[PDB]
Amino acid sequence: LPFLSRAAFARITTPIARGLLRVGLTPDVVTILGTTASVAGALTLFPMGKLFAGACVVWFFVLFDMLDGAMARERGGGTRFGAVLDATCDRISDGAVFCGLLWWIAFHMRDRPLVIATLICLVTSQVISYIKARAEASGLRGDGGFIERPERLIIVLTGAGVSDFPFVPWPPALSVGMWLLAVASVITCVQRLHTVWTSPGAIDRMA
Amino acid sequence: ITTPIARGLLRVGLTPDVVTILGTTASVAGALTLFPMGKLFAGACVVWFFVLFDMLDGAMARERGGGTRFGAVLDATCDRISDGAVFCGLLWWIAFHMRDRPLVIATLICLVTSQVISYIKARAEASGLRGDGGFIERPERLIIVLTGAGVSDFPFVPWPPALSVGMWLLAVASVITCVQRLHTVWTSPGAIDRMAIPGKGDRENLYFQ
Ligand SMILES: CCCCCCCC/C=C\CCCCCCCC(=O)OC[C@H](O)CO
Ligand SMILES: CCCCCCCC/C=C\CCCCCCCC(=O)OC[C@H](O)CO
Ligand SMILES: CCCCCCCC/C=C\CCCCCCCC(=O)OC[C@H](O)CO
Ligand SMILES: CCCCCCCCCCCCCCCCCCCC
Ligand SMILES: CCCCCCCCCCCCCCCCCCCC
Ligand SMILES: [Mn+2]
Ligand SMILES: [Mn+2]
Ligand SMILES: [Mn+2]
Ligand SMILES: [Mn+2]
Ligand SMILES: [Mn+2]
Ligand SMILES: [Mn+2]
Ligand SMILES: [Mn+2]
Repeated sequence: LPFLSRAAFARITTPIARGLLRVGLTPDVVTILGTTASVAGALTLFPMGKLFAGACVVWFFVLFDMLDGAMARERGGGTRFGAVLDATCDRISDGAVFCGLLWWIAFHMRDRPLVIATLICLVTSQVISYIKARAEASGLRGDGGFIERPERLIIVLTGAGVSDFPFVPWPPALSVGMWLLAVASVITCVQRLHTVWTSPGAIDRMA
Repeated sequence: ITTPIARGLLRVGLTPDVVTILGTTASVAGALTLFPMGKLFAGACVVWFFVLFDMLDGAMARERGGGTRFGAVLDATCDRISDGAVFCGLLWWIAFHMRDRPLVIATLICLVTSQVISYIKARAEASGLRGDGGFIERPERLIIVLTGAGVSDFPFVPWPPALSVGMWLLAVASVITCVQRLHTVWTSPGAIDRMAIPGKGDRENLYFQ
């Protein structure tokens, strides 16, 4: 496995989770703390141009995201509230990532098309997840997309981080990552709506 | 009022879902063309017009013997996109043509919370819980932001501060609403019943609530 991957991190979530339980933390409190730290990092570092440090901080709390489930597993189970909270917190965290980067791009760069791309990523990031939740609320399916949420985050965070990379930065990488993610995200939206359409019971007329 | 319009659109060969998509595309085009140019009154009228137009898909579905679950999901998703475009369009004017960086922050809070408020409800329902209620739903959201924007640019007698009053009011009310709806999730029947967490992945050790 890649050394910074979630699959790698899953090899040490059990001792971490046991430690956090021992200290009296719960899964849901950990979800909130990690989300708050992630938002703080994105909204502090990105608007300052510290894109490599921000990307590292955000990626850490993508890994940290995995602790609430590991903790709940050690405690005998999770809850539906915990699942809703995790998902909701992920929406907020993603929103802060794009808002932080947006602040840097809008006010400290000269790339207005890139602002547009960042806004597309921001809105599609929410909508991609909304389609799936809203579909399931109606008893339909709404997943889909060639590229999953963690990998979508990898695209933009890699672009940001390389653009600000220590010693040997490649500034174009931020724009490359954002436009690639914008295109991928728009497509993912259409693909997910197609999954809704092909779900059992999706097009029966009622009432 | 709606029935004759709906029947006419059905005779054209339009369906509820096509009307949803068209109304949303027009609303998005209005917000993203008129708000970035500072035509906030015109943009607000265009957006409100297509809000009223979004009610026609339901009137049409009635005339057709009923709507579909897919149509409901599509309509709700389109509503998110339309709300996104409203705040993006205004953001562009505020960010690049005003000197009010705090207002940019308020606008971004509105942008994100407009999505998250709806998301909490849908995601709660996807788990058999509830996430409804709260101060800000879409009608209150649009009234506040579009009234502030329209008044700020009103013909003859504008009141420029209205844009900022509306955005800050909506920002604060929308954060509160997110907290309210998550409490509603928590109090929902079954929300904290313990559930077995099966491992996901090829190794069945990826654990998620
Ligand atoms: C020197 C250490 C950094 C070297 C690496 C380039 C750094 C790019 C900049 C910031 C990292 C933010 C993104 C980190 C993404 C890692 C994603 C990954 O490892 O892939 C596994 C994933 O869980 C499934 O694909
Ligand atoms: C024209 C002034 C309108 C300002 C409306 C603020 C109050 C609105 C009501 C409740 C929100 C209270 C929270 C206020 C937090 C905002 C503080 C701020 O920074 O105000 C700067 C403003 O953008 C300058 O137009
Ligand atoms: C309860 C859920 C709500 C949580 C929603 C949070 C998501 C982030 C949204 C808006 C903040 C975006 C702020 C962008 C960063 C601004 C940094 C900055 O430099 O501020 C400039 C200063 O005001 C100079 O006047
Ligand atoms: C002068 C330039 C004006 C730019 C206006 C701001 C552009 C914001 C771009 C994001 C638009 C938000 C709506 C996204 C629509 C995505 C549709 C998803 C497909 C289902
Ligand atoms: C520097 C910016 C810091 C912003 C903090 C962002 C906070 C994100 C986490 C929000 C999580 C919502 C928690 C509310 C839970 C409500 C449950 C009540 C029922 C008991
Ligand atoms: Mn988690
Ligand atoms: Mn998560
Ligand atoms: Mn998830
Ligand atoms: Mn996910
Ligand atoms: Mn409608
Ligand atoms: Mn609608
Ligand atoms: Mn509602």
